[PDB]
Amino acid sequence: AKKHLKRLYAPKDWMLSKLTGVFAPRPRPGPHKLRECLPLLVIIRNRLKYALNAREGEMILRQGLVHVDNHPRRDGKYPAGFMDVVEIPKTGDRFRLMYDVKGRFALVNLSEAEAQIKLMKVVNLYTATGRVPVAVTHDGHRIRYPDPHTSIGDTIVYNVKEKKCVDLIKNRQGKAVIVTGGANRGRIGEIVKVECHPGAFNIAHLKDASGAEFATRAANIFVIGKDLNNLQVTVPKQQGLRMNVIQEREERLIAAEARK
Amino acid sequence: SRTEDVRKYVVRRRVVDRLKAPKIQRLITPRVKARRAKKAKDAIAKVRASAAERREYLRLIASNRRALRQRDHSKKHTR
Amino acid sequence: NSSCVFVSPIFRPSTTKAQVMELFAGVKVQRLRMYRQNFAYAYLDSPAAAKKFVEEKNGTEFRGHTLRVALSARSLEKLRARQEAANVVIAAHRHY
Amino acid sequence: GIVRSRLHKRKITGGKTKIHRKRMKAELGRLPANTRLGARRVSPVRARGGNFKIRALRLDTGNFAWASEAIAHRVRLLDVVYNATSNELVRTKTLVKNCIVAVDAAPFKRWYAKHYGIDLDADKYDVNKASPKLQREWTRRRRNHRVEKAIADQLREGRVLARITSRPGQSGRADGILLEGAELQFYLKRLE
Amino acid sequence: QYYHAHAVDATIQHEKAYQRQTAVNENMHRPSRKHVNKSGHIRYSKKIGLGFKTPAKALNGKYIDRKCPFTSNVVIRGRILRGVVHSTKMHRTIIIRRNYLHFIKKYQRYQKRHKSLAVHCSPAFDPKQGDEVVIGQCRPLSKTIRYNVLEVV
RNA sequence: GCCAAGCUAAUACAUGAACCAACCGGGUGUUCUCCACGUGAGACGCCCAGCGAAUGAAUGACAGUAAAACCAAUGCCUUGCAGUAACACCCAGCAGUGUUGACUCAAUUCAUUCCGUGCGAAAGCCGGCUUGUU
Ligand SMILES: [K+]
Ligand SMILES: [K+]
Repeated sequence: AKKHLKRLYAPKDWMLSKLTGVFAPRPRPGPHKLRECLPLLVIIRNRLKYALNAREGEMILRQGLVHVDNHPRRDGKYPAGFMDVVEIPKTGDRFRLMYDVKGRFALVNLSEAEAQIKLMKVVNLYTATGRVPVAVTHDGHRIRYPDPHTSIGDTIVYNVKEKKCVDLIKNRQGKAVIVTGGANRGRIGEIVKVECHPGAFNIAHLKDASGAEFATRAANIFVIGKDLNNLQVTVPKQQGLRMNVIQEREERLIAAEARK
Repeated sequence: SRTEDVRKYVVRRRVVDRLKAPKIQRLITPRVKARRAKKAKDAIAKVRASAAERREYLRLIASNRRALRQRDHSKKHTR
Repeated sequence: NSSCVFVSPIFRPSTTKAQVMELFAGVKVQRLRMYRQNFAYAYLDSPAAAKKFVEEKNGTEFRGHTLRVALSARSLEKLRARQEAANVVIAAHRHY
Repeated sequence: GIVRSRLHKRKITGGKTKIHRKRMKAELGRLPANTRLGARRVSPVRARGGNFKIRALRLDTGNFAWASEAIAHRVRLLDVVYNATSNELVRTKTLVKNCIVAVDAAPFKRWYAKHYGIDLDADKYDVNKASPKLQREWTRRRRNHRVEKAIADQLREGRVLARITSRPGQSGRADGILLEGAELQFYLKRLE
Repeated sequence: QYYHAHAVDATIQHEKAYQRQTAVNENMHRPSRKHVNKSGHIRYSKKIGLGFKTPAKALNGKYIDRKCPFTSNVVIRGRILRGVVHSTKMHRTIIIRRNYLHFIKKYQRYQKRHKSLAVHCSPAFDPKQGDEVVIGQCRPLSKTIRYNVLEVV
């Protein structure tokens, strides 16, 4: 296998300049794909800025300070992908990873006891030894005894502290979903209708709060609430609405002028 | 002959003063006996718990079927 | 409270109806019914005796089998009304 | 060494492929088992991924199953009588999958008497020794089951035809099933 | 007593080995009725996804095919293509033509192009030259075959 | 680049943990208690019933009809069919229900089998306090 990851071949969401490093932290295998993850060294050094170098990044991680899903991690190459609760008790950061409207990773700060509430999408339903229904999720976790009504495509809200599922949200029309793939990713919208093409990818037509009609493949949506009004957990600050680029340009120019 | 202290009999050698006594391997002190006994305990306890989740899950399946069966029997009662 | 007593493990092929009358002997029995689960329903004339019957028959062994007795919520009067309700709708069915 | 790639093959157009790469271990092949009848000799093969393949060299016994009765017994292999590939594999007594063999029919006779109380011949099982409760079980089974004469005559003779269902050069064992129905009648004509 | 075994089939058994399906046992005195056709024979016949109907000759036929998508372990996946039967001179195999137009960007014009595919055809279909078939991608069945016939039009 | 002889360890190599510790089914007994004089019932003895792998058998669903007789067996009410999950108990719902677009797949039960080419609680190490044959 390969162990190196070149700077250019690294994902663009990590925001590492092509002039500083020739190589990048190659994410060792784990819960998330290396294309869809921020290495815990990248998180601790380039995002939280607690570490100045990579040598000062291994200092933090090996100490066991950084907790992921109520579990300390010591490897800087740990994936630590999307919808995971990261906690550093020394500073009490207690934030989760989300996708903003522009599709990038967001350190959404969480309240107290909101860290226990965590979601994960069911990707496969199978029986283990002894006729035991098992559900594996996007995090790679295997649920030994899920809800009898749980199906593939639904997300279970899972208590990290208790290590037990607490509720199920079925994938149907009229639910709140957040897209996880492509340029459409990071947008919270409402499932209006899903078109089912057997064999090929499934197309999910969505409509966000502002009324924009957008679509994507059904493998990218992630149910986040029963309805668009009420969501189980906190979302990034944009509220999942992508506004017009021309109006995006006008407002920031006005705000920059308001400083002067 | 067993049931004695072994650390009083091994060979010490003097260099030129310190005496060189080897580390005693396979010496199962009662601290070592504690974890070995603990090892066989959580194993049987952890498979006892697994039968509880299997038992409770079978309660979930059967209780719902019992509910649906008498519901069909209540509808036919009116008929 | 209720006069009915639930008795097990009386097996119908193993034990005849006369022998199952033998442990019921000494306490008045309203009616006896026998079932496949090896559990029998024996209506008792005296509700007071039924409360005494479970204490008298607690831990007892009948026909070489440890016996379990419990008072049953079902009563004779609710069944006989159901019985008469059965015949009238039975006679209607025969007429169809 | 032996390779399983398509580089040496001609294109469908008939042209010659110009190979610009040396042989790879991921496309290798091995020499066949040529498993024969005899005392059990096997050779492990370190396959890819660390798993071990059991290259059987000689075999004499295996589990042979009566499909119509869902029953299987360990029997010794007496002979190989048919091979759909060539006569040279029969003549050399080479055990391969789907080859027709003759096995010992004694365990299937003992089981049939123990199960149905019908001794085909009529240490050895005695039907009359069974307690009188058992004949009630036999009567219930005898109405459920009816055996074929062609198979029963094979039990009487002592040898029963069978078909190997395992791959001796891959799993290291020679298991099979007894020939029943039209399959048996197909092979009886060839053997006759 | 003695069971009346099913007679051998002269019109199917011609391969010097007994032709049989490796999914069901046809030698049972009592079948399971799960895999039984309307003629009283034991037959395995699955259904493939993507809304393809299993032909009647596959459900109630006498043929044996280890590469047929309906009555064997050959599963259809990947690409579902469409073409015209070009040649039926092999055994259980046909050649199809995928005729298309290729656009040359410099000259702003198209040109007629064709592609040939070797496709396994089950005995349930029996197509003819010039007909129209729907094919589905399967595992390598031979040196050239990677598709199986799903319809005949 | 190399031999021969003396010790000596390991988480190197090998062997091996009965009780504590269940549910579960199949084959049986010329075995004992019973009912009328066999789809009879109950206890007990022994032979298997772990993960994985090999062979075979069953599951791994139906989804283009409405009423009566008849006979054998088994449920019930009471001494003829209205009601009714399944079940001859110690469990009166401890599964009649995996998945995929589709599986000869997952998983379960039954029968035979594993011979070096598998499986320990490494028979392992380190730390803390209240320093504990839990
Ligand atoms: K697919
Ligand atoms: K082949």
